[PDB]
Amino acid sequence: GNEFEDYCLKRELLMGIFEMGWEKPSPIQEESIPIALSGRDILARAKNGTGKSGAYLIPLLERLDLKKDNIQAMVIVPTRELALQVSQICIQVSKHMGGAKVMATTGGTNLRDDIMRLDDTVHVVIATPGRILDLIKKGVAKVDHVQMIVLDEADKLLSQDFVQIMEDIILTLPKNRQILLYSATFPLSVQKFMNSHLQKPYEINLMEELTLKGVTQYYAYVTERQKVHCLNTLFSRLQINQSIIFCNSSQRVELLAKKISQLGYSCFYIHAKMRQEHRNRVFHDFRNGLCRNLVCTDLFDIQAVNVVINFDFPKLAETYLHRIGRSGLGLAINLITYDDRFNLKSIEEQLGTEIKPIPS
Amino acid sequence: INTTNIDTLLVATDQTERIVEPPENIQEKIAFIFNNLSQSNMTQKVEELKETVKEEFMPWVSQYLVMKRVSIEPNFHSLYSNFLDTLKNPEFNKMVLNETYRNIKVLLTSDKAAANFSDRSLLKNLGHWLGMITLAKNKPILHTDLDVKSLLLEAYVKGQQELLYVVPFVAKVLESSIRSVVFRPPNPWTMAIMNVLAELHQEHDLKLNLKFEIEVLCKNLALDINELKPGNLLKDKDRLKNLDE
Amino acid sequence: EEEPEWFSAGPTSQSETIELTGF
Repeated sequence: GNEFEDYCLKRELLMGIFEMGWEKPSPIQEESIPIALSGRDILARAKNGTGKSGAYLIPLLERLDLKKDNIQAMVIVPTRELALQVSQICIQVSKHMGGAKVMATTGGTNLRDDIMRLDDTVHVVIATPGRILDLIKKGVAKVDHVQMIVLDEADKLLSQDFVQIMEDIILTLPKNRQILLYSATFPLSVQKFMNSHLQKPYEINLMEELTLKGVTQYYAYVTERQKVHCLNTLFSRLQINQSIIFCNSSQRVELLAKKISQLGYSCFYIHAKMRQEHRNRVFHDFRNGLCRNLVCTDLFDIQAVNVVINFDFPKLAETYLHRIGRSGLGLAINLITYDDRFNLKSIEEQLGTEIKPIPS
Repeated sequence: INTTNIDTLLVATDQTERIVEPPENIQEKIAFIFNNLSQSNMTQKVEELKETVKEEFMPWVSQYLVMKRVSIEPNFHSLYSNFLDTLKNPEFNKMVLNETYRNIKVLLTSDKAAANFSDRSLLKNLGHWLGMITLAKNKPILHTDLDVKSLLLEAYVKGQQELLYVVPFVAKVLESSIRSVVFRPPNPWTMAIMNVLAELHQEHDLKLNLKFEIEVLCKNLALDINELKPGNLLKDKDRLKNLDE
Repeated sequence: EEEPEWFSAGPTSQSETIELTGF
């Protein structure tokens, strides 16, 4: 059916799903889980950032036999950040299963230490392509019991520099391995890989788009000189759990952040003219609730964020959509100078939406 | 030998999610209408198609229009575009747009070694059409539908044969930006794409006819190619380091 | 380029509040 209980998972795994607060299957979960449970390969078109993990980790965990100390399932991802995210979700979902071991290994984890780690039981490996192939070829990661492999964001896994690495990985695995493949896009390389390796895959085309539905949108006619005063008013009236305040330049981000800080606001800031590692650190602290508001440029999923402020109104309708759209939040407020008035109506039309005058 | 061969698109369709095929006679009336469409009878042909084609045959009509007409009849792109404007059916418009994207990607992701002679043209034509029914009508080309800038970066990496297909395609799409109140220079979306083309243009070994494409496009967009601001997006990307995650 | 009007000629207190209108 369409309830988690319908999939007849182990009670331990369902308890894991319950404790995640996952009440009803998402559409990608509804489409992926019963087919993957049967053993069929999957070919899925889903956007990046879509909650694919929640779909494929469940049948992966259901497939495990914890009476065996062997690696039995692998998830291959193109970035260190996705590896961390997926392994965390996997560790939480499986926390009732009694002895299930999940390990993440990337170019960003220490190779010596990871090798020592693989001396002990590991059932599930989450990894970047380069690191896991290196580990398999060194004999450290033994993969003759792997019965399932997931490829997440397969287009990035199968780009020019990586296609052979992925091919080599696949050739070390039991020929009958179940494959679950997820991708936003389907270049020739992914098409080739598909044809060679996937076996009559179940096809899923679940492309959730960014939408404005459910987002209340307002604008306020303001001069540039008045913008912080207007911000003062907003943050003295709304209930803000967390907010994101977008500006159109790195210079404006810093100046604003430093200004409102001096005025007693809680904020971090992030923009283009910073080291990436610094950027990641700040964003991670914002997510963990160490400030209330993030001031930033366009660089982009944080549940606590209930208000987005466009302190500078964007030039492009697509930028606007990325700033306040959601896949499937609360309030968006636009500060509009005279010179923004054209883009306001234009972006409104392009996106087929409504941005109402703010209530007094 | 055949300038209008669309077999590449037809074979790809025989593997798309099969749709509702109208009866042969409704199929025949649709062909008649599009064969005989002109500026002088457009309003009547719109009423004709409405009184003839049931709603469930709409997907097939968008497929017929895009694959079999628009792909090989660039001289009537304005006509078919104006037909969309007269029909005023937003759902049909999205089917047409989706089908446009679908056929474009079929050609972009085809193995060029096995391409038909006509495929370069089919892609240029569909590109020209895409710009006309999006940018020229002040509607964005969303990166989640087609990532034009990335397409150029990716083609650069694959080589000259890929660039031979991709660069004229991008030029045809961008021609409509100059007729767009929203997307004409200096719109940031248009300019980012133009700055990547300028970078391409700087490549000493980029084929001359591709340098020509970019320079003609510049003139059509009233841009001084020397005032563009190419960066290092082509180089850049430490591909060796990136192998380590 | 230049330094913003709201940084230089901005408020020196959070209580400096203006009316909100889209009119």
